[PDB]
Amino acid sequence: QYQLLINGVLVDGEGERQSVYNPATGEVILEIAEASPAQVDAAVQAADNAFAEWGQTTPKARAECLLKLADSIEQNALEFARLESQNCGKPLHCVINDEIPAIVDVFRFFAGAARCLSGLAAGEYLEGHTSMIRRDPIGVVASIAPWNYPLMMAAWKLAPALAAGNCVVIKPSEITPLTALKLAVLAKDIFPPGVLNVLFGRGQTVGDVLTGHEKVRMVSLTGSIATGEHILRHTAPAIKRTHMELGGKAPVIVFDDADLDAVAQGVRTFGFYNAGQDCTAACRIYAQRGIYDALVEKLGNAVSSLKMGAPEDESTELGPLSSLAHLKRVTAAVEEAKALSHIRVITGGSQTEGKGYYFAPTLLADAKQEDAIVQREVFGPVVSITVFDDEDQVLRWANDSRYGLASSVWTQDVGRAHRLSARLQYGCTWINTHFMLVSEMPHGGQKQSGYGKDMSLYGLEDYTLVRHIMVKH
Amino acid sequence: QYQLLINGVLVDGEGERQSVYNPATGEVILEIAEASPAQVDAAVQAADNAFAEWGQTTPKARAECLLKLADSIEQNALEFARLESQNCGKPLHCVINDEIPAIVDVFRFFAGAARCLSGLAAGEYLEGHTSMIRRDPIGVVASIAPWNYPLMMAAWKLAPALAAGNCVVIKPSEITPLTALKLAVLAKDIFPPGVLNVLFGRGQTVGDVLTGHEKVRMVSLTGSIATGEHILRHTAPAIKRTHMELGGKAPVIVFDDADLDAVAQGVRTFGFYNAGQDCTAACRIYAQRGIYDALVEKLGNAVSSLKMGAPEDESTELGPLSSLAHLKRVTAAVEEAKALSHIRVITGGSQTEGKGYYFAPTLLADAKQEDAIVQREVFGPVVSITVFDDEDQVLRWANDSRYGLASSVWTQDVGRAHRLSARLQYGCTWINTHFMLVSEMPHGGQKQSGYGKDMSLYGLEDYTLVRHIMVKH
Amino acid sequence: QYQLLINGVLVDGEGERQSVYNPATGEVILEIAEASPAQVDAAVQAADNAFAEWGQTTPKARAECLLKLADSIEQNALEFARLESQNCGKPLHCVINDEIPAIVDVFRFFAGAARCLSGLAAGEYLEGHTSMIRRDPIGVVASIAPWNYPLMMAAWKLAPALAAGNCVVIKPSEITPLTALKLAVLAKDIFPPGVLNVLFGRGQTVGDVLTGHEKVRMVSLTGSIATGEHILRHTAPAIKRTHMELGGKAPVIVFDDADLDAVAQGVRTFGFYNAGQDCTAACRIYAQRGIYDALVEKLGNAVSSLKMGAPEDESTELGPLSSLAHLKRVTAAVEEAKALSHIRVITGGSQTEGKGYYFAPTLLADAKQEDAIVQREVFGPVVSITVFDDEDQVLRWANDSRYGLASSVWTQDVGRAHRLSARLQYGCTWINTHFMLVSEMPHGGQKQSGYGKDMSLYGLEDYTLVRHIMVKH
Amino acid sequence: QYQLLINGVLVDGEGERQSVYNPATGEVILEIAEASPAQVDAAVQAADNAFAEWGQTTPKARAECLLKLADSIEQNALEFARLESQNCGKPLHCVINDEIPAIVDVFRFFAGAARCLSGLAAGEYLEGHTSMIRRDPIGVVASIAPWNYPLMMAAWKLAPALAAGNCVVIKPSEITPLTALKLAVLAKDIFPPGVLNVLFGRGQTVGDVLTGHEKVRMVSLTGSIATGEHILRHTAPAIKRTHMELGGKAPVIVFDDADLDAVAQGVRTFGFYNAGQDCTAACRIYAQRGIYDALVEKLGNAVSSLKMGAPEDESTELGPLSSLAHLKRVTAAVEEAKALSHIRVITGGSQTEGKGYYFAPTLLADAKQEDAIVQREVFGPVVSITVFDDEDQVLRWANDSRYGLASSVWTQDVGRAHRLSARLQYGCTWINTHFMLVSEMPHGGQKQSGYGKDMSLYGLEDYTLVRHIMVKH
Repeated sequence: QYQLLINGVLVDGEGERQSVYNPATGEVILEIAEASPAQVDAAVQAADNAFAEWGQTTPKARAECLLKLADSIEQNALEFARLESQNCGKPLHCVINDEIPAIVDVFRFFAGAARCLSGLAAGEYLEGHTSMIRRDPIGVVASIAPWNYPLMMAAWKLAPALAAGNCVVIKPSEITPLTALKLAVLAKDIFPPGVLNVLFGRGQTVGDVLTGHEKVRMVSLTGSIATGEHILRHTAPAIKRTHMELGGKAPVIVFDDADLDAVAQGVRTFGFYNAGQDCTAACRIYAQRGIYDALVEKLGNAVSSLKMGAPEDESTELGPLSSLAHLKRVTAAVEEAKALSHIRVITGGSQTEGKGYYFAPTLLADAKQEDAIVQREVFGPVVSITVFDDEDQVLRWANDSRYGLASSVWTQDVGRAHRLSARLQYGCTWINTHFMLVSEMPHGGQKQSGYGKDMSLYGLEDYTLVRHIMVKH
Repeated sequence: QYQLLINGVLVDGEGERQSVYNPATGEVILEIAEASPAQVDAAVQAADNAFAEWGQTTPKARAECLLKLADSIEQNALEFARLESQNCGKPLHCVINDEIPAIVDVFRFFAGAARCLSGLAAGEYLEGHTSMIRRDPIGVVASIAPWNYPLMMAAWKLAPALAAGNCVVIKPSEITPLTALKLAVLAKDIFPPGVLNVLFGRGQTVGDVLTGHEKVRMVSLTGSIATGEHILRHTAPAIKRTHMELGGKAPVIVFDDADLDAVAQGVRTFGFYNAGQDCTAACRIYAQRGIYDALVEKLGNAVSSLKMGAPEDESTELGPLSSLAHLKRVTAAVEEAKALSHIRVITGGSQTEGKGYYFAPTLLADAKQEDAIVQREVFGPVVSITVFDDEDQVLRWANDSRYGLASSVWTQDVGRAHRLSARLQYGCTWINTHFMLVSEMPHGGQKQSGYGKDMSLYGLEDYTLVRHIMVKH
Repeated sequence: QYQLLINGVLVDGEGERQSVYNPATGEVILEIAEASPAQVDAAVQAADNAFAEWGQTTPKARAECLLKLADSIEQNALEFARLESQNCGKPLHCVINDEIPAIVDVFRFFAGAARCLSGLAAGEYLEGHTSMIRRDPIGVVASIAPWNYPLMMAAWKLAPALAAGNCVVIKPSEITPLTALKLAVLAKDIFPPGVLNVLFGRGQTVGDVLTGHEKVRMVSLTGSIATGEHILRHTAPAIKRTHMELGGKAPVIVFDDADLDAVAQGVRTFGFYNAGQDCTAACRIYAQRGIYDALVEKLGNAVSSLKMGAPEDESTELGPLSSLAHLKRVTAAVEEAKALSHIRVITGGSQTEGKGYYFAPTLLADAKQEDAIVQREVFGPVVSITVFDDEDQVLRWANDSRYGLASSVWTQDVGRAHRLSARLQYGCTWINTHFMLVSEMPHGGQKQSGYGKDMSLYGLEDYTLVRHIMVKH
Repeated sequence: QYQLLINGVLVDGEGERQSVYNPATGEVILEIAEASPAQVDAAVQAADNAFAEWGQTTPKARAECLLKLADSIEQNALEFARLESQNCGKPLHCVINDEIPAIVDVFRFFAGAARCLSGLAAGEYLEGHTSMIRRDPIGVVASIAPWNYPLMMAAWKLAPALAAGNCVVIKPSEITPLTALKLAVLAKDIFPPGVLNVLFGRGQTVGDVLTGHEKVRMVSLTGSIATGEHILRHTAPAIKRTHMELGGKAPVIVFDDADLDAVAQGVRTFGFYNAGQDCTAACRIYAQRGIYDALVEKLGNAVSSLKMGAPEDESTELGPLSSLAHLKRVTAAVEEAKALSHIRVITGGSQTEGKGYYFAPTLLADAKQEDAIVQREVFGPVVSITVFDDEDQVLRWANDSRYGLASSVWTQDVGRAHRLSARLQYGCTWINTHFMLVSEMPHGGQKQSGYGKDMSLYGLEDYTLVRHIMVKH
């Protein structure tokens, strides 16, 4: 049975047993005991005590811990890949080739970034007084990881927090805790006792006790708009600082000018990768009238060829949805779309028969801007196509969204590419590609998609405190 | 009869009439009509529409507007000084010499800062893809100004917001709206219609309608922990980004090693400036045992010599408190302190007889760490002194606070000065001085004092959105 | 008689009288007395003494001087425009509309930039030691301005130097000293005595005494490769730090994909602006085979329509060359090109008959990569066109150059635009435009075009000294 | 016999055989064949060809090479330590504990720094044009390493150059080539053929051919003012960009206020570390009158106790000088000092009898500001003490120096510490310590000590080219 990491020691949860499912088979993998309210407190106390020493360590010392942690993960790559695949339904080959190396890279990046923090020039801004600017750690940080990319999001939250010199108490999703608890075993001795704490449990029993704790200085979350609203109004009286990543409905803007085959191949991969359970998924397509019909046919052929199957089988391209509950939300969202007279189901449409939580790759055409399928996030293997005419029009539509995380523009015109990317209200804009992320570049939303960034130097800065020290001569 | 600025036009408030008092005489200066819920909506709509054009302006164009605005204020310095003094009770000479030039400087600083935003090096972080980082405006910004420094805090909120390319809807405190409404008349033509909107009203009628509006992307506030908690839980479902400045209880740590006369003179000025109605006020003193008694006597002499009087009279050093309601809170806080048997009233103690809301400069000695007078913010002309022994001890006490805005250390030891300033959990730490602020350096709290900064390049960055654009070759 | 500015006082040069010509009429405007070797020494001594006080001023204080200087220039815009036009032959309307506002903007930009210098985060990089980074002024700076943009280059050298907190001794070109000496009269009282020193004379008598002086810490130059080599080997034993701007042969790469009319209009303006006497002039064109012939015809029509005439006449588009000596160099360079059998003269060709130093706008086609007309800088109203086939080919040719200042690529392909701009070895690369400069962005060469940059924060950083201060706890 | 690294292959030098000495025994260790002029050309050609591919690699790819190189050095720590100690005379324990880990850290630091380069925010600085800033590699870099810290300076030159994406051709000092040639064997396969080239030979035969080569874009040097003047005037016609590190005479300013025992211990270590053969050596002491006599006695006791002996013996604190030629320069410099009637020899004085190039740790007191022993660098185990009275006085003396690399101030006054460190004209100023360097912080001189920095992000920036790309919409 997997254990919890509290103050450098592995312990069994004193809370209620919770069952962890295998989304590909619908069967229960294991049963893990949650953290009790007293253990959540114990974890925060451990972090609070550890901070006095850990917050004074040099960036060099911290970089060395992160590099050591990265090595541990890389050496255990295969094991993490099997767990992540078994617990999430992600095709095994994708985890081994894409995710694990990305995770390893994230730690290495932050190890380096920890020693490169920006400041302002120290000097005499006021006659006879030397001012300087330092970036100190915040203190105790509570991290809540989502279920779509369990280990990767854990990395996105641990790396910058630890690099900045904070103590962390992280809770993975109750749906997907395996990789996080495995990491806890390896990282146990890498950091001083209390610096890293890994808990387990539901957002109602463990999550709320953790985020509401008086000694937690910052709460970084990744989830849906629903679970994000809950935490932001729960931590409001304490005036805690937050870091929000709350999904998105990434628009894919295609002009007549675009390479249709490249768009089709891109949407085939990026709109259905990880069963479309991704905040940056290419799920909302705006196709210009001229190429609309041609693109719809190409997408139809590309999407319908996606092979669904066993995650451990090399040929499998599409896995199942994370849980029974999520399968129901996706089904409902697709049914509302089919109910609309003008919506054409090009391929897929409903959930497939079998043990797992599989849902057929769906392509919905002739969708209109006002439709729910275009406005609300589905977070499943569903893609919609909407026709448009001019730039001004598509730009207004893209920007008239509650979301603002990622987007892509497909066009060959240099002028148009830069003109739109400058005006889109999305934290990220790809041109003639989509879904590509790198450790050096920031990833974060705008509007209801949240605030604060993952990865890059900006990601590290969110876990620091700018401080002004002024000495009088 | 002052008007509101909505979409480049001056209009009369359709809401209820509200009376504005002169704290020095206790008399009503004027009666101003509040903004109606429809006008608050009209103001936000005006800003939202203006953003399409304003967000695309060059930093150069924006810098020119700010420089032009700064000139307007400087040319009307004397008029603003009289209004600010009449409405706040601030000694006139202090407003003319300290505040107005500071306000003018803030605009000039941001005018320059607008053209110096940081980014990451553009390049190929991923083979065959050029990534670049841009800092774009957030959109519509709602600013709520406090009553202690009406025009200055207005500047602290308008300058960075406008420099970053946002559209602002600002509401000054109902207690002190004169300077803001005066600024509205001058800035009317400097910015395009809708870019700058100035409203008026109570936090319950106007403030809540403004901060809760769906089109407001960001809310920047400066006030108490009470009004801050209210707004943060009100905007929580919309997942809006905030900028909080929520007061503080600035500690003044004095070692045996310190220059006692310099401390006394400093506390005389900085602990009672603006009637102690300042977040950075030197109000909580920790004096080391060796020099404790000597410092208490020096402070007694320094504080009791503060001349209270008419704001327009050149000799006046201390003005009244902002309002009748605040006079009552300060009186209550001081009475609770006097009730404690161990507290010694060195000077002052209670409110002075007369028309205005004057309160005598109070010095409370022998206060203990656990006392309410040391833990809770008084935000009045009240200073407490607590004895201490070692650094470790005073450091724990200073850090065991809900507040984290400013602090000062008075000592001659180079080692000690740097050792403590590195470990204090305050956004700002002065050494052998206190209260000194400069436009280039950041000012912002930690913990319950808030997050986000006023002034400096960091102040401007809080009003921008980091965006990652990636072009595939 | 124009005077020199030494130690806050205006004085007559003790050196030999030098005549200043009007390039449009070939007549002498005035006669100015050069600075004597003793006065050059006096100027450097004045700067050296003034540095003790000036180097300690706050960035705010310096920003205020620059803003005040900018106002003075803007208020005297028309007068400077007439002098610059009379002394350089530049069409008056271009000076009033383009140059003066640019100059004013440069000062304003640096006034703001002075308060935004970058540093690294202060902190404990070594246990028990606080490290911080400050940017201090270099000391006494000697600036040598060129003759093509007398007042603008003066601004490019004075603004960052003064903003950084240095004391400057500037010498404009003996050919064009009017605007600089006029500026000296206005700036006289803006800066403390000795902070700004304006001298006059030939590079042999005044320039060498100034650049070789023991108290000059840095020398910033803008001129030809010849005058640059002379100064770099003259200051070599003193190990002085330099800032070089040594011309360039900006390539204009045009693909089949490009908008030919936009290229023609661009080359018409940017290849002949200021009589082609500009380091960034679009003088070397590489046209892809597909559009070669069509572009040559369009350029022929565009270039031949350029109206040459009196600088004060509104319709004049092309002025004369700076001096008789330069007219001879340009004539010689063009004659060597005509001598080559394969070179086709599309338009212009030789110097025009008349009093001024006018040279007809020349377009030379069928030029080959190895030709002298393509390799060496002409710095006149001459443009060459070379045919090319692939990207790899044109990229090798563009990079196989001693120069590396500016360049432009004309194409509609997003991929190509970014792929080439990433690989070009030029300090600047424009896409579908050319010659556009802004105060916020850096301008500086690579290879023999020099090192160090003009404008932007990078321009200011070149006049500062990064210093590491480390305090042991 | 050690080989050269040219285009990924190890080859024997075709030049004349040169003997490498063991400074501790005065005996010849080995005889190595120099690189022939044709091989130096072959090395540069190899680098030039390799640049096309290497300059396009991602910062991630480069970081991975540096991390891999760092591992190789760390795994071979002991071997490098023995070679460095045998070839330089450095006590073995110092190399194992101080140098090797520092070298390893430098590579790791730059591996991280390579992915964190600064730029300016991309955006529209000019209406309808997107500007962005990229930092591209310079091209082929020629590095000349000094003899004092052979492997460390090699690291200081290779790490940033390679991290920035340049191709390097490095030549260690002919006196100390062992560690560099050993590194060549290990790094052979880590980088693509031609990216890293290691040559060997005298500055006259190999050095001049390398630095004068037409394809070398940048030359980074570390040596004396003599060898620096030679290279700067040799590369002057090519207008190559340089990076100079030319020694220094680090002042140690001690006030009455200082901890004399801490100063004595500091000077004992830092003034004689590596036999005083260091640019940052605490060799020039200014002691305030009050503590002058007391400090001279303490230094006398501290210096005379330094144990000289075999480098491989654990107890050895002081090693010999690098070569017979340098032993002669040091002896001459000390003899000129002894000749002065006012100079008191407290300890040491002359060279010790024995096989090696040992020189006794010398302390010269009562030295005056004008004396040659205080003005010129000795670069040996020699320390001078000068008395002073006021700050203004000592500040003028410290700044009236041709050197400007490092310095230290010993005082307990916070005001004084910051007031002096702000005004010292040295690239580095330590307070109550000396000689401490960290990878994150810059190390570089001012005035005749050179320009450009080693270590930190600034160190990496010197090997990049800021480029402005502007796309028109």
